Amino acid sequence: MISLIAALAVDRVIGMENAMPWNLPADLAWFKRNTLNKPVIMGRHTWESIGRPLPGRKNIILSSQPGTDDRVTWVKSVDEAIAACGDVPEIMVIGGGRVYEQFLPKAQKLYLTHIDAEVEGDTHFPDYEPDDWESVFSEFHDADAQNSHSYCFEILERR
Ligand SMILES: NC(=O)c1ccc[n+]([C@@H]2O[C@H](COP(=O)([O-])OP(=O)(O)OC[C@H]3O[C@@H](n4cnc5c(N)ncnc54)[C@H](OP(=O)(O)O)[C@@H]3O)[C@@H](O)[C@H]2O)c1
Ligand SMILES: Nc1nc(=O)c2nc(CNc3ccc(C(=O)N[C@@H](CCC(=O)O)C(=O)O)cc3)cnc2[nH]1
Ligand SMILES: [Mn+2]
Ligand SMILES: [Mn+2]
Ligand SMILES: [Mn+2]
Repeated sequence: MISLIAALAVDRVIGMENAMPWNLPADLAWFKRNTLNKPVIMGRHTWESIGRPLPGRKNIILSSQPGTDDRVTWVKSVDEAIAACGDVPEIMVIGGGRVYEQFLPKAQKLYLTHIDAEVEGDTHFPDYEPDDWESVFSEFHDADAQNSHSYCFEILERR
């Protein structure tokens, strides 16, 4: 099973200048809980944005060019990325925009955080047909001293 996980600001913005400009510790904690002990697939730009391997996860990087770091696994196609995960129950696709576009048609589950923040961005999450997806979990949180915007955690499953 393939799942996508992402945090979306207003208008589905997910990044600007190869960065995420907000800081929401509760959402990073959610990301870690839902990805720990699973393989994660990311594109090369997202790998450069994160800047280090994510511990406790098999890190698989998509790039057309040879890898430059043997602490992670480098693959050259979507099918190779999937195969490099082995026989696991759930593969997590962690972006960015181009990668989410390619894996969305193959995904059974979306873990989305909707952030109440207006962000100038240059990268968006793919337009997804709402009729295809059932909301199975949602949890709203007001802003607090640690998290400066309100946010909604949602899990959607393909109908
Ligand atoms: N808010 C969130 O949840 C979230 C999550 C992840 C990322 N982001 C943001 O998203 C942005 C990065 O997204 P992005 O769309 O620019 O880049 P991306 O999807 O991270 O990376 C694209 C790169 O991945 C490689 N790639 C993708 N598909 C491939 C394929 N089928 N075969 C081989 N290589 C493939 C290519 O690398 P080569 O050029 O080396 O071939 C391509 O240039 C940043 O702003 C980041 O902060 C946000
Ligand atoms: N919901 C969600 N939020 C994100 O921030 C996110 N980020 C990415 C890609 N970028 C990043 C950037 C940093 C870290 C990171 O530092 N993660 C630590 C945080 C642990 C914690 O704060 O408790 C990790 O071990 O996962 C992960 C992904 C992909 N999907 C996401 N999905
Ligand atoms: Mn092929
Ligand atoms: Mn197999
Ligand atoms: Mn806000």
